[PDB]
Amino acid sequence: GSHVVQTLYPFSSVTEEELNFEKGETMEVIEKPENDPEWWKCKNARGQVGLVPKNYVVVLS
Repeated sequence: GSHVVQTLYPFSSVTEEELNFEKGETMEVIEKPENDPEWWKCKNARGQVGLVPKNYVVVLS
């Protein structure tokens, strides 16, 4: 149904196409690493969605 993502470590991003928000709960990633680059992006309650480092999270679908 809906592919979703979850976080474990409130780690910060670096790349310019990323987003720096206090991660803690679950988010939904639209960009997958199967067709798109190794980076993914999900929307936060911040109104902005950047590229979140999977190395600092765990997907939850």
